Amino acid sequence: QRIAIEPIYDPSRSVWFDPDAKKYDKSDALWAFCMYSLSPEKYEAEYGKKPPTSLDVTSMTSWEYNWFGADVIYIAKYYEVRKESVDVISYRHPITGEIAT
Amino acid sequence: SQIVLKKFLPGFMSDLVLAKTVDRQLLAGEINSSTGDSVSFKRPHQFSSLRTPTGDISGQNKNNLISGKATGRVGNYITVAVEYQQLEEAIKLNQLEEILAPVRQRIVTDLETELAHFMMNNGALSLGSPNTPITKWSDVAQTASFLKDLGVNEGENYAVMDPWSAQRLADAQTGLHASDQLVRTAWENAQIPTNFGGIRALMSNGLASRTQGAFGGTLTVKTQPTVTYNAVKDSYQFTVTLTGATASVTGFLKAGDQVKFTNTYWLQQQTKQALYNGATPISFTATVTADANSDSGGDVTVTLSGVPIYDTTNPQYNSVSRQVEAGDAVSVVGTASQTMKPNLFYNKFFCGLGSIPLPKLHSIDSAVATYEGFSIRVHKYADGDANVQKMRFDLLPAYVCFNPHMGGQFFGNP
Amino acid sequence: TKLDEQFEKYPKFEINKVATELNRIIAEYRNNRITVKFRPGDREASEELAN
Amino acid sequence: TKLDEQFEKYPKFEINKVATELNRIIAEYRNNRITVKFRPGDREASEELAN
Repeated sequence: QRIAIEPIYDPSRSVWFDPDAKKYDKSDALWAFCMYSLSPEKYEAEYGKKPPTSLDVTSMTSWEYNWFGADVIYIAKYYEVRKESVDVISYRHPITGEIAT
Repeated sequence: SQIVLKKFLPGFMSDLVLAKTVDRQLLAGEINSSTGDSVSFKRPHQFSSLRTPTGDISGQNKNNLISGKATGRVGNYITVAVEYQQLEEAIKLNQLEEILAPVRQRIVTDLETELAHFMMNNGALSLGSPNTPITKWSDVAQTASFLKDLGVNEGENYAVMDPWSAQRLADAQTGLHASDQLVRTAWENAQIPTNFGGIRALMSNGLASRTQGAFGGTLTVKTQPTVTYNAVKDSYQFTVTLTGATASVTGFLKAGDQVKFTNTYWLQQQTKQALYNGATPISFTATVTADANSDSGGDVTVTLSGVPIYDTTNPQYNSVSRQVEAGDAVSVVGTASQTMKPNLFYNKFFCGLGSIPLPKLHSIDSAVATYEGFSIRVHKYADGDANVQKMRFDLLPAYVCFNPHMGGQFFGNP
Repeated sequence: TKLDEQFEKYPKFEINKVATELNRIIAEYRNNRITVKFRPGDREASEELAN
Repeated sequence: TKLDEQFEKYPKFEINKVATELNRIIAEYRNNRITVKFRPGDREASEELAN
């Protein structure tokens, strides 16, 4: 497993935060959205071909811009933060350190 | 009254349930430039058996192999066009976006209205008297019971009803005796649950309506039709002639009317045994496809959907206890010329739906608009030199009916 | 104005020239940030307390 | 305008003069890129952890 750093293209029309967050880094946010465009061929490559494609609507762009390609499908990633109950097991083997939760 | 705001006032909208229920999987990218304007699917096979003390099958005819077809075709164009003076349009409406919002919903609404019309025109099954509305719990569970009795298992079964009917069902649910969650939900939100009576219930306000069409007299069949499997292995449609009608009436039977044959009963398709509705056997019914008039002498010839197959050389394909023959008595459900909004119940594999992508027109700027999974091709051109800009929206759907015996109309009964 | 039975509005161009000195002051602050510091007293253990 | 029964359009010449300072700022950033650095604390083994 590895940690990766990836770019986000068109942030102004892709990233939407919880309206209740007011800090610069959006630390006090509970959910967020991140769109990216996709093609029907790649939409069929992953997921499944059986269900037709339904895309998100924003009515944001085409504001003074010519459009010709209707082969874009808008998919978004949804992030949530939850407070959940988890059981921690404390292995207290004395050999090579004892306290280990 | 010189200052006018940018924000357009809100309007009225319909609801979309028909497109989300029908099968859009089998018919998807199948009508291409190579196939043509129609494509066909296969049909399942059925077999019969011989019982003898010793298995001498020497002279008895062996099962013959007959293959069926189910064709889907393309419809007309869903076209909406406007013309205007572009300088007057650009007075306070820039980017030509004010028109985009209320046009895609119009296109989708017309598409689904035609889809509902096709569904109610090609459905076969009928339940209850048209006059009586839906009030109680049994009026919904009857459809599920009938579908289970017919034998359809693979696939999901759906039922659609108008807004007022749901209120009545929720009001009835508020009178329950032991379910706390159901009572509280019906009291607060007035929302009926997902599975109601074993069938997935849905509500919709935008639902097509039909008019009965004047008829009268004791109708009866005049000539024995041809209901062998060879005749109806490609369309599941048959043409029959009637007598005893009124002298000369135009529009004697409208599209969507149900013609019921009294003495011919439904059969459980696998076991080939007659159907008993607890107290009375269920009669065979069919739906008029196109409008028909009556000529002098009271002779009406009509085309019906749903065929009473009683082939005598291929018994394995029968679906009716006895053959329809001359002199039999028929009846038409409903009142003379009343208007009602029918309620639809159907299986997943009853009707299909698809759309044909349209190429960009040469030397003309265009764009593609998407709404609820449908693609709209819009074109702009400047024909006429009188400051006459023109815009048009296009969409081309495709319909198919697999088997008429898994859908139709239903009402409440007393 | 009405302007022959219409409501054409006056052109209202904006050329913001008052934000340059404000930006300069903000950058001056952000270049040299200041914080709280505790000074010791004349005691045997005030230095460790301040630290 | 119509212009004697035609639709000749207005000439619209574009002389982009606002991108110079934006390009200068972008080049200023790309000449000196910055990243994340971890500073050690006052412990016996904080240096190795930071490294």
